[PDB]
Amino acid sequence: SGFRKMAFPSGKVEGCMVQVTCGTTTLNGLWLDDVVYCPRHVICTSEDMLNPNYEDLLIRKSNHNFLVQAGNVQLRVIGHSMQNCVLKLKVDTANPKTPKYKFVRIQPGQTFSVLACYNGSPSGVYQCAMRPNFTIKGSFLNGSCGSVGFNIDYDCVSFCYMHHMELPTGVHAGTDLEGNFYGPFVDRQTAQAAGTDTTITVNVLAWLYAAVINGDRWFLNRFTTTLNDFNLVAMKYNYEPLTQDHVDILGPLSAQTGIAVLDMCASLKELLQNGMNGRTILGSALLEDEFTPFDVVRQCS
Ligand SMILES: [Cl-]
Repeated sequence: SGFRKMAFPSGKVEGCMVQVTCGTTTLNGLWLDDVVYCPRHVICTSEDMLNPNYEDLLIRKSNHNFLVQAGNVQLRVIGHSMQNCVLKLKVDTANPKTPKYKFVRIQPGQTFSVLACYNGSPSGVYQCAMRPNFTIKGSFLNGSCGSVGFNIDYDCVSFCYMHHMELPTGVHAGTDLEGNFYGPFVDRQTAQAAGTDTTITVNVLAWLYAAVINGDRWFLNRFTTTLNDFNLVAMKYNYEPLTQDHVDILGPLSAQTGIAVLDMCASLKELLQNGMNGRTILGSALLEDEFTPFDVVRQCS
């Protein structure tokens, strides 16, 4: 029983975290085999933050300009290259703690664990979702850059996020591990801001299924709705459209609870129109949208 925001165990990722210094800028790097991955803005100075030419800035750098520290052990940089907004520092030593890994880009609405790090040192681990507007509501202080987001399947670490910046609303923007930004964000100083965000409808439904599995069923009702009649109410409350594919993904939760997806949709519509009336679901007074169908199955089986 119970339902918590649950992160993947962080051990496999902890072994990969390193400190990277260029001039007076220190941030975090990810050390897999003989490569260290970090935000390219590590080569930036306060002078050129407005419109850096990273190609120019990188060409003016030497291997020896990069200080890489795994604990107290310096790593010698024997090569550097840019891949999109990420820096690749070739080092002379392969990380003996390199887990089975890959670089996977995730979809908005999907969740991942963040290992928040300072000076190559892990500080904490928490669950995040990629928001529909391609920001994450992270918890990050100065020096958190290069902190990574990941999922673990079996032995395999799927890296999906590297942290680059905080936007004016206090939300976070970053890249995949190939250095391509999530959303329209750029690693330069502009008026860029998070666009209007929406609620991840399929996740809210997965969470109502988690509640039913955990004996919360006060929000259930006898009514059903059509996919299109639901979507007409969703749109009004700034909820993402629900697709047949979403209905099909909820199938295993439908079956386990014997509540039809379009049945649970009638509950959600009721909850959107009338609120909670001072009641709670799984210890929340809001509709939670940062648990996927997978997260619910994983924790509620
Ligand atoms: Cl995904």
